[PDB]
Amino acid sequence: APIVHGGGITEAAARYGGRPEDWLDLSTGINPCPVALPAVPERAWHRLPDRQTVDDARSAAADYYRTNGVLPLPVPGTQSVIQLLPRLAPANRHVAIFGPTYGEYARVLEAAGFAVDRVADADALTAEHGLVIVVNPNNPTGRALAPAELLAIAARQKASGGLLLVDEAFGDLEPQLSVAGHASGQGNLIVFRSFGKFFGLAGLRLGFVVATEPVLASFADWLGPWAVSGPALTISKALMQGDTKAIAAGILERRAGLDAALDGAGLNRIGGTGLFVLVEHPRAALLQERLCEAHILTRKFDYAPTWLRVGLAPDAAGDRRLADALARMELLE
Amino acid sequence: APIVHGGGITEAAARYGGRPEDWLDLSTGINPCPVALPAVPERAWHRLPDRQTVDDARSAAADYYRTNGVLPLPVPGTQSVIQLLPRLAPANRHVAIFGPTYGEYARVLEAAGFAVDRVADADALTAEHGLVIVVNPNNPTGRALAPAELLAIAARQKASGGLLLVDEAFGDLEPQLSVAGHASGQGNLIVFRSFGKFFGLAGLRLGFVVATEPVLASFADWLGPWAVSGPALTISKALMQGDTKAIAAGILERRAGLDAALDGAGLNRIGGTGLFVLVEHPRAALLQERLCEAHILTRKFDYAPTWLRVGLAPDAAGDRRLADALARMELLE
Ligand SMILES: Cc1ncc(COP(=O)(O)O)c(CNC[C@@H](C)OP(=O)(O)O)c1O
Ligand SMILES: Cc1ncc(COP(=O)(O)O)c(CNC[C@@H](C)OP(=O)(O)O)c1O
Ligand SMILES: [Cl-]
Ligand SMILES: [Cl-]
Ligand SMILES: [Cl-]
Ligand SMILES: [Cl-]
Ligand SMILES: [Cl-]
Ligand SMILES: [Cl-]
Ligand code: NA
Repeated sequence: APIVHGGGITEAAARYGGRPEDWLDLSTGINPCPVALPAVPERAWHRLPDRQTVDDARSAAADYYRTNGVLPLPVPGTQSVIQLLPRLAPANRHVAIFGPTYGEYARVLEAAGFAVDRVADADALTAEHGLVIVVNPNNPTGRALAPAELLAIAARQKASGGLLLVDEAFGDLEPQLSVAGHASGQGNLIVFRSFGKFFGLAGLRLGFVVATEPVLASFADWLGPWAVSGPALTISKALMQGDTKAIAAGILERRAGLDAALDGAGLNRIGGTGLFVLVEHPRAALLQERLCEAHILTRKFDYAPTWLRVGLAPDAAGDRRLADALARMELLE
Repeated sequence: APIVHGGGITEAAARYGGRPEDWLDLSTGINPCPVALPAVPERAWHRLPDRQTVDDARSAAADYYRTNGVLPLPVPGTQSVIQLLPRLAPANRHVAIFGPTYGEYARVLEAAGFAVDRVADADALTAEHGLVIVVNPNNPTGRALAPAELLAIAARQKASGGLLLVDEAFGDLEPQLSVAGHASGQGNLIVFRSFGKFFGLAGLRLGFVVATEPVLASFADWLGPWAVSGPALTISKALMQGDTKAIAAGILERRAGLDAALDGAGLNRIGGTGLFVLVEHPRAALLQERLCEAHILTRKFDYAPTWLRVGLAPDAAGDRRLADALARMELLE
């Protein structure tokens, strides 16, 4: 069975009742206040995506991610290039994953016959690891390695022909943590960027890969022609060239609202990012179920029974709705 | 180097001059008159695509393709599941492709180490062929096998555990040719459907797979979560439930316009579908180049130097623009 990711409002409503639009979905890390849609000309809807449409999105992404001249490859969601890591990871070597983290990396790689080593820090890394994977900042804990630590990991693995993959899906709010500007100088470094979370348009399937040209050419060939939609490439070019400072500011305001609601309910926050909070509670799974009975979806983890990941609400009313559900919740037994 | 597919207006304009919007693109088989966009609610843009959004598109596609109860799997363009045929095609067996045809099948499968046999009819098919691929009606010749011939091919290959793939990307105009209703009864039959060509929204990346549940479950796992965008699934549900009779009627009117322009220019039409024409001319490659100098893009083929595939123009003015370019063209030497 596939991983039960956040966002499962359809399945939650079927089990707990209510209309999907009446649920408060706090089970993802998506910006709850989507940016206004830019114009998408009819040409972008009608035609197979043109090289010019691709190139403009790549140029905007290079400026936006500060890639020091590397033109990022647009991909139809970073999930699509996660599915392709078996073709890149050095054959007959282990993969080390800084965890616990987003589950698709281990799922995809183990399904392809790779041996996956769960690690918590760099001192566990060896020459047996053909690929090292860091989600930075981490999903779901928010742990952030400094760029210098990431580059030291890369340099150490490079000696044995190992690669370092840094998934910066949740890194837009802290661009000073990014190593997306180091692809050419490091040589063995790959960076995934995700478009949906920060901009709040996760209905679009769009990410970007920053890497050396031989690696980008490989991903491009594996994905095949017309991999990313015309509308997605049009929208990302416009939004990345707009005022992203105001996007970050709005997110931090909603994060302050979530902090106040969770702290005021007596919950213990142990980590997170601008876009979600990790709560630790001895009955986290029962909290998740009781919140579902209030038609509020949050994210629980089968590997961490005391963990609850709570995303941002869209406004102060939603903050208050969360707080009231916690305050009026029935016995946790 | 990747195949030079039709649609390369960016590259054509850079070589031959002109602004891309001033070119007449007759190098694809896309409906030149895109349907009006249905409403796409903000929810569909904002959220990761929900199971309910997927299921509604699958139900609409089952009705639209007349799949006899099979719910088609939405995929982000049929190119995405072509890239995945190596995982489905029986290992250590040959693949037979009815050709000459769309080039990505042989490109993908040979890159994966499969032996590909080009065939022209069923009498060349043997038990050595683990997979047989028919594009029906064919791109670029328009050749159409009858459903009974396709099912006879399927039944014959089934005896040796062989599969039959029918790509009906260009089949919407002739639904009576489709075998999309035979997945359950045939058992070894897979059908690809493409959304962009008939509806004229090729900026969206959307197709559908009709097959038995074990095969659909395999494709779904290989593609991973959230493979198809929210907007694409919203738009296809609405358009498939609308008046598609009027879409077909408009296409045939533009096809009549193209026929008149090509016949009146003295060109020999040797095949096609409602959405494109195959012309045979002893200097086809030079015709393509001269049309480019008039900023009209058509499709030539490196394997067939006397073939020229011409797509529909958007209106009668474009028909006349094509005719005038042929009439005023300089020496073909
Ligand atoms: C770290 C990370 N990397 C990549 C992706 C893929 O995003 P995209 O394909 O849109 O670029 C996700 C999505 N994570 C989505 C989230 C709902 O899943 P969980 O509840 O399992 O954490 C992610 O969390
Ligand atoms: C027969 C066939 N099957 C599948 C596809 C893929 O379409 P989609 O991914 O949108 O479902 C195409 C696209 N063919 C597009 C065309 C421009 O390519 P050529 O000039 O090489 O024929 C096709 O012609
Ligand atoms: Cl109810
Ligand atoms: Cl998320
Ligand atoms: Cl830069
Ligand atoms: Cl010019
Ligand atoms: Cl086409
Ligand atoms: Cl039916
Ligand atoms: Na889209």
